[PDB]
Amino acid sequence: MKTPITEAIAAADTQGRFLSNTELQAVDGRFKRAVASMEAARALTNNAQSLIDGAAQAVYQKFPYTTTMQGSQYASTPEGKAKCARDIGYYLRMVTYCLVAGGTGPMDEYLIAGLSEINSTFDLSPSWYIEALKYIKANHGLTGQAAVEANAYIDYAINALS
Amino acid sequence: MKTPITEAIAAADTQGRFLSNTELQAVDGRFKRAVASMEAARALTNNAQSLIDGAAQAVYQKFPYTTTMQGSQYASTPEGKAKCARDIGYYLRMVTYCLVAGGTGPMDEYLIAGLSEINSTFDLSPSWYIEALKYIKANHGLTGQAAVEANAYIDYAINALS
Amino acid sequence: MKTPITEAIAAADTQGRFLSNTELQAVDGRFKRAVASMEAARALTNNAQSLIDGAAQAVYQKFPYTTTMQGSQYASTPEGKAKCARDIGYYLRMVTYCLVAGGTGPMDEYLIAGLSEINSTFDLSPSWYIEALKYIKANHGLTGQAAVEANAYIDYAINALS
Amino acid sequence: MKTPITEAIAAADTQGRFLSNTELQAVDGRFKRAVASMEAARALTNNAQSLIDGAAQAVYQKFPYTTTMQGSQYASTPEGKAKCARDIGYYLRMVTYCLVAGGTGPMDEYLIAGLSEINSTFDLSPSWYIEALKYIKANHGLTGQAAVEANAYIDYAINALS
Amino acid sequence: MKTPITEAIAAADTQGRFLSNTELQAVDGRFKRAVASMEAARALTNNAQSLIDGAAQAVYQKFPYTTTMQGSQYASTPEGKAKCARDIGYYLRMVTYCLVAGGTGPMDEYLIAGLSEINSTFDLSPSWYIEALKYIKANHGLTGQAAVEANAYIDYAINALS
Amino acid sequence: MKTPITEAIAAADTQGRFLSNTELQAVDGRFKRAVASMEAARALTNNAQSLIDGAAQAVYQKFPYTTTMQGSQYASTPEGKAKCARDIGYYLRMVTYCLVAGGTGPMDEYLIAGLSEINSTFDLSPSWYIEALKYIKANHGLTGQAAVEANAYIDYAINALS
Amino acid sequence: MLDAFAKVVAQADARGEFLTNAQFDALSNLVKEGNKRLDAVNRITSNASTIVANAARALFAEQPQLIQPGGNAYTNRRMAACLRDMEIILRYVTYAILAGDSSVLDDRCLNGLRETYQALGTPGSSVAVAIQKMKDAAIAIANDPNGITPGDCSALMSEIAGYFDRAAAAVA
Amino acid sequence: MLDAFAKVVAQADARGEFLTNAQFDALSNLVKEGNKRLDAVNRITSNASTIVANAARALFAEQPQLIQPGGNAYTNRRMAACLRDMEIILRYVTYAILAGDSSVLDDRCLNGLRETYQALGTPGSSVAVAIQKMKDAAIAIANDPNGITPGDCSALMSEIAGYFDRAAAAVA
Amino acid sequence: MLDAFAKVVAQADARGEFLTNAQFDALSNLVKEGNKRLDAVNRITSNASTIVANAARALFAEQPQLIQPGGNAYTNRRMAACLRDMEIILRYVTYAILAGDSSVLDDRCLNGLRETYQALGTPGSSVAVAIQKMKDAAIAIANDPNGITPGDCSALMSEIAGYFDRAAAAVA
Amino acid sequence: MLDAFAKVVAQADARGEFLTNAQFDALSNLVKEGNKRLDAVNRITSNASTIVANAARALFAEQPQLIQPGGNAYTNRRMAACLRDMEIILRYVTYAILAGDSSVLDDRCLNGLRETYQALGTPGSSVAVAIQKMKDAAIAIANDPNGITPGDCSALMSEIAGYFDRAAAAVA
Amino acid sequence: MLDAFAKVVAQADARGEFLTNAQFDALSNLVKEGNKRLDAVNRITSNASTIVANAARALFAEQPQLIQPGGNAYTNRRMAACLRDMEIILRYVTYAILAGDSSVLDDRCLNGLRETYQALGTPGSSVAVAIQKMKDAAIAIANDPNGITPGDCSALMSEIAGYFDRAAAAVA
Amino acid sequence: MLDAFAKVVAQADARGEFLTNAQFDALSNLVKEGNKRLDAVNRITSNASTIVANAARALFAEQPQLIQPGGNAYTNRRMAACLRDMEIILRYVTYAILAGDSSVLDDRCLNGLRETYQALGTPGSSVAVAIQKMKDAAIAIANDPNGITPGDCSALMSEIAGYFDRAAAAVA
Ligand SMILES: *[C@@H](C)[C@H]1/C(=C/c2[nH]c(/C=C3N=C(/C=C4\NC(=O)C(CC)=C4C)C(C)=C\3CCC(=O)O)c(CCC(=O)O)c2C)NC(=O)[C@@H]1C
Repeated sequence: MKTPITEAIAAADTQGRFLSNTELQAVDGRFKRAVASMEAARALTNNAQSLIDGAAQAVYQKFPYTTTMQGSQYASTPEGKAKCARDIGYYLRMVTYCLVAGGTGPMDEYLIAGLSEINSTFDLSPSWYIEALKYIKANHGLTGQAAVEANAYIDYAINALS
Repeated sequence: MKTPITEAIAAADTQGRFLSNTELQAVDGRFKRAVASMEAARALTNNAQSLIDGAAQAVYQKFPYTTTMQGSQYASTPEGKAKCARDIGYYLRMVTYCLVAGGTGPMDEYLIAGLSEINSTFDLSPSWYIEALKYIKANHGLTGQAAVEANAYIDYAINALS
Repeated sequence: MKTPITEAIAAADTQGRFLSNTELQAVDGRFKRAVASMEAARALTNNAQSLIDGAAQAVYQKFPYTTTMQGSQYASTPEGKAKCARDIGYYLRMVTYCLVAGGTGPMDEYLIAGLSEINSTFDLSPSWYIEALKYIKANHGLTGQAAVEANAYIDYAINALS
Repeated sequence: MKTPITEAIAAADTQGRFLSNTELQAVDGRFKRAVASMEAARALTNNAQSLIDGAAQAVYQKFPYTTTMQGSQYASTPEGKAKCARDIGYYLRMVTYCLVAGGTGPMDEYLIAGLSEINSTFDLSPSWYIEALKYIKANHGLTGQAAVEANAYIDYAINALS
Repeated sequence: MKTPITEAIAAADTQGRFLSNTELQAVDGRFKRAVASMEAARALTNNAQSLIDGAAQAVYQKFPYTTTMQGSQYASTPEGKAKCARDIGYYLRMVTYCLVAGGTGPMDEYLIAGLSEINSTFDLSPSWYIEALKYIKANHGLTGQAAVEANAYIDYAINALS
Repeated sequence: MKTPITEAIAAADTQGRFLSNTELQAVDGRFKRAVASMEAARALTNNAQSLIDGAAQAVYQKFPYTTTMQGSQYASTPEGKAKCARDIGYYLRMVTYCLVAGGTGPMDEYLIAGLSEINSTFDLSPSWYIEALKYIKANHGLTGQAAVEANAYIDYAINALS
Repeated sequence: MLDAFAKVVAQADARGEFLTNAQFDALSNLVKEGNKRLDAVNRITSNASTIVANAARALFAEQPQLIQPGGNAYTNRRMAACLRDMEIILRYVTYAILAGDSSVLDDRCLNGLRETYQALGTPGSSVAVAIQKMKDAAIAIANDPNGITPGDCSALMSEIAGYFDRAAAAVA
Repeated sequence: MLDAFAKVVAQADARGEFLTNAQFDALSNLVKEGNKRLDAVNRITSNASTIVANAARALFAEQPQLIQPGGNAYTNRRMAACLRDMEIILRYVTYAILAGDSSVLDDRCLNGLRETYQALGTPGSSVAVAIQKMKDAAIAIANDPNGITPGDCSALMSEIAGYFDRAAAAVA
Repeated sequence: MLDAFAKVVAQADARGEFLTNAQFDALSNLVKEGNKRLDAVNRITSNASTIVANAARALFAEQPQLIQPGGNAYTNRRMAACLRDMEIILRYVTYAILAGDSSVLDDRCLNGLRETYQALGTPGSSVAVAIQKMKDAAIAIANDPNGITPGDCSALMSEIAGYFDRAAAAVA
Repeated sequence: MLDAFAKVVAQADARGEFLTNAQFDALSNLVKEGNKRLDAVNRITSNASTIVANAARALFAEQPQLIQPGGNAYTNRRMAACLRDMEIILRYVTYAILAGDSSVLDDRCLNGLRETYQALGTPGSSVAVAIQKMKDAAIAIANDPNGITPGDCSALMSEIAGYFDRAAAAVA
Repeated sequence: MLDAFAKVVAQADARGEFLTNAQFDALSNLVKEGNKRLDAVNRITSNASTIVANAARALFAEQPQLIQPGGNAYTNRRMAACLRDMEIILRYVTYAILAGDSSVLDDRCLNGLRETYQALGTPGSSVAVAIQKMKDAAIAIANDPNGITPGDCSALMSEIAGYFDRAAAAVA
Repeated sequence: MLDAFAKVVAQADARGEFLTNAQFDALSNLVKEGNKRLDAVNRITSNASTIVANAARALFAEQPQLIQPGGNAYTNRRMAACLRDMEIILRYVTYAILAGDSSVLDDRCLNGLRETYQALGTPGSSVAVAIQKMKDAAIAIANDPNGITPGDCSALMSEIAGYFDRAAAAVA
């Protein structure tokens, strides 16, 4: 899983080398940034339900047809509303994992690998998820470098859907 | 040349990826550590002549035969004394470059690649250079994290000779 | 470009072999099927405008938001309506080319390669194009083996979008 | 084994693709040609003994030394006459198999692979077998496209011996 | 070209090594054997015409059909007799070259590479050339280690035709 | 293990070929040279103790610090004197093995592979061993081609240390 | 790989025999039935995406444990691998239909697949359910009486079901 | 690689156009003439070994310098390479006949061949003679009136000659 | 590849010299400005998809010949290649921003690119337009005063513009 | 490969759960202790050559059978391989220290190593002795109170010893 | 691979010993007998094609089941593989003769061959018959008293027979 | 690669000729001189390390610009490459001595080397100086009258000097 620490180790290992100061600096950078990352991860977790609930409604407001159009890919049934809330919760959970791990690895492995195939197969629109992520970014309530951390991983997900 | 910044870029590039937060943290770690690294590099540079002169004499004291034994590989002539002082100055200069660059790249490229071949071809003993480096480590006058930085690269050179 | 004839040649060539009876039979099959394929290609061409016009309206009827939602990816402006009619005409033109060539090569090279990237980049929904293709299949007016030919390539495009 | 059907499948499979119309046409060509191929295969089988017997004598007439020269590679003993009749029957049997299978695969796998090595090792002259095949072509009694089918595979064998 | 000297060099070179005693011994073996090899090469050259003339007649005696059968691959015309005498002279010349060079390289490069293809394409029987070579072996008039040398390369050619 | 015989076999085998005269000559060269090689090997063995004892003292005379300097890599203790005598005996034993085998294989496999790593790791100077080998070369008492054989392998070892 | 014709040839060659009249007749009959076989392959292939997606959706509705966090089809990478396997198995089944012989399916798809799933922890029993769902949908599509010259494809549908059942038995 | 149908499609796509009635008619006519094209390919291929060997023997009889010691086709390795080139060129010409388009011949065989022969010292003029000999023999075989339903193949023979002449011009 | 620090080291090594006080000061100043550089890279990268897509849409609106049938960005394969090139160039520009040196951009992206486009027939002048559009958008995003500690990034924006202009000059 | 943070994330994902406050606290505490971990890695790595060489010399003094002719570390090739293994094991142990998790050591170094030594005839018991010697030296170096800000690294040293013991148990 | 000299060296190195006078004498005697060994290799190799072909013809005459349709040497591909194996085994036996040691034969030819034949269905017992036939012919050729300086090669012929018997035992 | 014998054979084959008595005599004379050639190769090779190192030390003493910072042999990587080139050139010269023909040296070492040095910026004139120094030392060693059966090696030394001069001319 890609984190600053596993990337540092993997670099040394690919070169058949002991860790050098070059790599220890990278890990120190991660340890220092973790103060902001952990603040963001705790806040997003503490407010996860309101963020998920608000984000789903932002999608339905942007794309009203998702609430009315017939088909199991839409949120026009209780089952589809529950799938959508589940998925949005998955995205938010992955953001918190990236913050905890200090890199994109969790989202890369558990969500982005295969993402295009799943959205095409099940007829899920990437724009729906982009709107949910934009809502989370706008409304997470963070400031300072905690906001910078959260937004980096939210924008990473938006880029992956674009 | 290996620095924390070029390693971060090379990782992203090998993966065909834009830089992510994973890599920006590594560079921030380098920028923060550079305060100590630059203090060490300036001090070693300011005192370079006394360190080189003292280090050469430490070698001659540890290995007195290098001052008397006949042969161009030894420091028993003016020319050989000058070669040895030159080489010790090369090592110290490379340490300062590693400190400036934040990693081992300068020493790797300009000194360590081919080192074993040169020492074998010209009959130069690695132990001579190890003793010079030990003297520099003992006597550079640094404290705190500046000392940690200098000693990391001095010990890296000693490991390369071992 | 993939046709039954170029595939037969490419098979012989990969094996370093002259064409054998094995390959000449494949080409005869293509020449015989071309009677039905050419009937389909001529009919789809002769009725191309009404098929394109009807197919675009089928999309707008299935997905009414595409006529009203703000954004250049939608058909809510004259420019967007023209892009959509253009694209549907591209699909139909590619179907006729596959029929003329006796295989999927034209659609593979000119439309399917890069399709997923384009639809994701420009936020175009695959379902829109699937609906247009379903309309063409339902309403091309062909019967017999000409219909079988047309529908094979229309369904190939639908599969590529799924 | 190479037939039009296994070649069509192998093409799709090498490309990681479902079969397309491109490949189904090739198989239809094989199914249509099979009418002529099966007529040829049945006729050659029904008259196999007279064709083999006549072909062996054609060889002995073209190359009289094969009936008199001392050596186990020649047909100057009962055992050698039986080997030669056996071999000619093998060739004719392989022709019928190619006709049944719709391609060269049976002859390729059971006879042509290793053919040059066997003829060199056992001192068997390719010209002997060419003459037998020419006799079969001249005297199989087929007309129309059945003759075209038989002669394609007979001439394929002659080419393999040349 | 394969000789004991070029093989010794090629071995050292493949290993990135200077020549060692291991290789110099191989060359000394070649220089010592060259006494016998050169005796054989001179004798075969001095008697080349009678050996070629006698060898061609040995072939015609073993295979009388080659003197009477119609076809340009046979020696039943003046042109075909001249081709056959030419070819037998080629074989004998190659034997002398192998003796001069101390190895099979000349025959490998100028005659054996492509041999099977030529004999099959032009309908030339390997047995014809084997008989010519057997005649040369039986009648070259050499004794002792000169005979051993000549026969090694003659038998090498026979093996290549078998 | 590299000898003239295993190199001849390995050449044939890499080419998928039976041994040819090209290779048998190389082995004859080895068998003839073995007369001188075995004379050298027996003489070096018979006088091994005096050669080892004299060679160690030659090293101590050339490099007096090895008898006095503190450290387990030096011969300034009984244990270090015994290690040095052991090592010199290893070199001489390997020379005799090369002579017996007719090539460098024994020394390559048992001593030279890993040599640079061992001397660097344990801080053993290549010059020490070069001096021992020079003493053996000067004082083995051989003449003629036996001396040429011994000196070839002694000089091979010196080159490996240079 | 063998097709139905190569299979008969291979059996005859091992006996050193020309074909009998009955064997010729059997292969001529396969040719005479060939249009139906082409229709079945065309129809199944032309609906491959919905056959796969509908069967997958139904599997996960009946077996929600597969998609719960920790389940074998949870995460998009595992979901994509599962859908891919369904497409692969359907693809090789259609190859067997075209060939009239299971060898391509056995050799290039089914052999070793049970052991693959065991090493990964993938529930082969659940794969067999997905295969059976694809079978039922593919046969309903191939044997749809609308839009085709009327005739009896029952023998062919039994053959098709056999290939699907063979794949399901190989993974379960 | 293009065949005659793909060539028309490619030209139309670059213009963004559906085909015209005249273009449809021209491609339908190629299909209607297809049996003759298959016969020509079958006949030439079925006689490939003698087309090559007869042309080679005639070349060396007319140009004995090629086979004298030191000549470009002297030694069995060079003779075999020369025969191989003749087979290769004939093979790619037959591919062009089947395709009704020279692209496969141009792209996979003729492009760069002149420069290859110049680097090797092979006389391209002599290769062109061999190609012309194969052309004459191949056309006589393909257009033999015996043993085939009578009809006019003159247009096709002109097309075939064009492919051979194209190859000869590319090496000379 | 060099970063700004390695560049100074490399120049000093070629002279055999320790660094001067002025050189140390210049590198210390780069470190002190490092937060701004990280912000610029983060901001541009975090908006990469819209920077590319908006610039592409604008290029094709101004230069409709590129997307007309026969144009260099017509067909989805060519459109995808064009978008990919835009992403690649933006990616290497951001690497140069992080490094404070253009070497990675020159060595791994720009060197030979003009010749590539000439061999393909791609209009390098039009690529330069796309690059300039990405430049303007990237600088507006990187230098947005909202949501960041106020300070002067003008020197850094001039450096960023230089990298984009370097890429545009290399293709035009 | 996992680090200590990825390990917690992976466990949470398999449950589909956000982290708890206690889990956040535990990871924050690892970060707060991070300087000590960096010191330990720096100190061990900076002394790697002597840790290896001293441990090797001591092993061969206690176990002279390994270096007698016929012994597993006799000949320079086998001695070099033995020293290399010691360096490799130390290297992967230091990776585990940096990561705060043994996965890299288990996956890239220890898994299958026992079987490797059994196939070669290398005495794994003797390798374990060498590992234990490196452990004692590495901990004495990492935990040296001189030249470092005073504080308690006892928990970290216990973790470090655990990684060495894990490697020794895997080979013995 | 070892030859007879390297074998003695390897045994001595494992003991850390110089050679004894008896060991030197034994190797000197091998050298003194070397001409006979070269003659045997030359004679066998120079007749390799007939040794193989005669042994093969005799095997198939005694064991006609191998060449009947369905038998392991039926079809030209299997016949060619069988002849190739005979040539390979003879080749490696001659290498062992030149080396005076079986290691090359054991390592590069015989090890694993029994299992290969079992996986294929090849009757190893029949291979052993072919090997024994080659043995008898090769020894009769190598030990032919005509055309060679008279002397006693009986020890060498026993050694040669041993290598053939070793190969036959390894496959049977 | 050719040796002196293969060169004569190749010239004769291009003429289709058996060798003349004079050509046989010339090759017999090369064999009769062979011991001297073996001595020269043995002597040069046995002193290769000092030939290279002494020539290198002398070059750098005469041309200190090569080792000053910025010079082509400054840094250990460039010094090692320079020493390697000297060893390579000496190695291929010794191969030419053994072969009695320069083809191996020309084909595997000298062809293209001038262009290599020009692309790198390596001063070929300085390489030629190093080669000339190795020449003088190698000839003095090969032609040392001590410790060898007395005789005249002057022709051979002229041949050896020619190979060195050929290498020097190829780089300068
Ligand atoms: C021009 C770019 C605009 C601008 C920049 C600006 N930024 C800061 C201060 C900070 N920026 C960061 C950002 C990061 N640190 C990291 O480690 C990473 C990678 C994960 C990033 C993205 C940080 C931590 C700071 C310090 C804390 C803070 O938020 O202030 C400044 C202040 C001066 C300085 O250099 O620190 C400035 C000026 N401000 C503008 O107005 C420009 C539009």
